Amino acid sequence: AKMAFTLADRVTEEMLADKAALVVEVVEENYHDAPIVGIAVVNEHGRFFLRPETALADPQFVAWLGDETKKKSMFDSKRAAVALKWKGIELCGVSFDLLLAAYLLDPAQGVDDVAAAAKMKQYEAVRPDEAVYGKGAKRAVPDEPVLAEHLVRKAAAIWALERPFLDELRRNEQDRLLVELEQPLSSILAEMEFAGVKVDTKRLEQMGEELAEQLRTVEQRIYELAGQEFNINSPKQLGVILFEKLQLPVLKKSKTGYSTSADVLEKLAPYHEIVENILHYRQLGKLQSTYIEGLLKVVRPDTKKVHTIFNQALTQTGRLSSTEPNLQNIPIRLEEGRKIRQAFVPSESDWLIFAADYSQIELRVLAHIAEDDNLMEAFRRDLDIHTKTAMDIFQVSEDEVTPNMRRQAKAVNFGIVYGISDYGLAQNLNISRKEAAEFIERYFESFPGVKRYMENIVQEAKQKGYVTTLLHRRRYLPDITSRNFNVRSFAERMAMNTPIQGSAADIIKKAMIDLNARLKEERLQARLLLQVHDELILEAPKEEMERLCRLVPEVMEQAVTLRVPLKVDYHYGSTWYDAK
DNA sequence: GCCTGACTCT
DNA sequence: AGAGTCAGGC
Ligand SMILES: OC[C@H]1O[C@@](CO)(O[C@H]2O[C@H](CO)[C@@H](O)[C@H](O)[C@H]2O)[C@@H](O)[C@@H]1O
Ligand SMILES: [Mg+2]
Repeated sequence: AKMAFTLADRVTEEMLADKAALVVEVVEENYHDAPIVGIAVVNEHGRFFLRPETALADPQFVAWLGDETKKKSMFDSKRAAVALKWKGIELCGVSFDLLLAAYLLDPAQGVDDVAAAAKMKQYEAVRPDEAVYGKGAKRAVPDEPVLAEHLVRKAAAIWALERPFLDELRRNEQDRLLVELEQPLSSILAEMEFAGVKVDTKRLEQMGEELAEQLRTVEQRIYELAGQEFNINSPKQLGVILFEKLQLPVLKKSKTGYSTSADVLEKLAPYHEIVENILHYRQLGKLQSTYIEGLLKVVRPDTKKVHTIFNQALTQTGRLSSTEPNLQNIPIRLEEGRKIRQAFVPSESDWLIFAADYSQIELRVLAHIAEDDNLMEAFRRDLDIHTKTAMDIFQVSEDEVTPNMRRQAKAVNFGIVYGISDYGLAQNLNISRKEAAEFIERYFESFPGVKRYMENIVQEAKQKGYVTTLLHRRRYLPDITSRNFNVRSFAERMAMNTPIQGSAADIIKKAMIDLNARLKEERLQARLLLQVHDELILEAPKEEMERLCRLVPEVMEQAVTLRVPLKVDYHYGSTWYDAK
């Protein structure tokens, strides 16, 4: 059965109505500078398919695309907006994005095409993209009649589905979350991705060469100490060398044999010199394969920029993710790895990189939502939260907090945030379950409000079926009623963690929106380049630094008002590395 | 081609 | 707790 539509060869006025479902199809997973393979419009006057070489060269269609008062309903408008930016065309007036609507209604559905969103409301008159385009090697744009019918069915689905999605969003009290947060954020992310980040490829290559030399040296030491050559990057081959040839103790096994995970290796270190060398080899090898070679693979040779894609409709807690490359996991913890950041530079001469980050946003959020008196007071005094947590758990003065005590209190703070469990904490601090339970017990004695919150949120998740964040993002937790201890326990941790991690995600998203508006009002040339969960990275003329130093922290700090202050630290420099 | 297990980040 | 990428290997 084949849906009726006009296969148009020229644009007409009735295609330019002030309300329409719009499909601007980009089949390449990475949409940066990618082809647009077809366009479909469904509105009051009918259903239309347009070839892109026709539509995009029509002045009236382009004018309609960029006219803010002509409203469009779409799926994944950021994909279209970005593909259109590369062609020098502005997309405006997108008042409804079905991908973002589906994501807000239930992030666990993993909706990634119109068909999956449609299935949520018993609408099935549209094919999954994978059925049409195929998968992997055999992936391909089909012939025009098939392609056209597909885009029109997607448009028609968007047209039919807008009202029930908005209606449910409204009952969820998530209508503003879509309209005033996620959709405006989607435009901001499109600009960030399109702007891209400049890479000093010569610097990267130099680092690659030094790395290659050190890798060879560690590699040869490894063969020396094992008394033979083998594939160090083969967990199978390595396990044989470690646990059979060298007789190292077996403390952990994988599902598939011996575990050679990094924490297993740390413990083995005192037995044989080879172990530290393997850890080092693996550190350097990760830098080499992923942050030199992999990174250089995705730099555009023409502009020396990388253009990540932020997935805004993926994570279960409302964070963004980043791909091709992932710019949210660039090394920082170890100095040799952190040097990778010297290769990320401003895109114009006499510009600098500026980075601002919230300090302890998750614990500040927890203090607000739990209304824990002790925790709120700690932030009101702007104390070192880890030292203060140690003072309370160990019942000592600040003077008596040793480094090991602070380290352990820090670890409990992590656990408390992730949904605390004696097992997870024990694993982390290399201690017994009974020991870990005493820590948690001491914690809850010092922060009774936090304990009440943990109990109350788990009950609420049971009662309601979901938990929510500050700005009404929602996560359903059906395993919270499971009679399987481990399944139920995962869900209980999720109930505890999600309002924390998710409310922190909400706050920085709102900061981003506020920041973008302030930058425009101030006519600054500064631009957002990246978000890394609790931090924003910008580039700007060196002449705007002093202004950004006052502006960016204030905007981020005032994004929401909590029972405790938000605090933002900031730095700038000639490279991302230097913005520290 | 998918999987596993290893690594990277907040 | 939440993510993404890579080499080895089936
Ligand atoms: O365009 C991003 C948007 O598309 C989806 C599918 O609807 O993901 C596709 O694009 C991502 C970016 O290239 C890929 O990582 C992903 O594999 C691909 O299916 C959504 O998940 C995402 O929000
Ligand atoms: Mg921070």
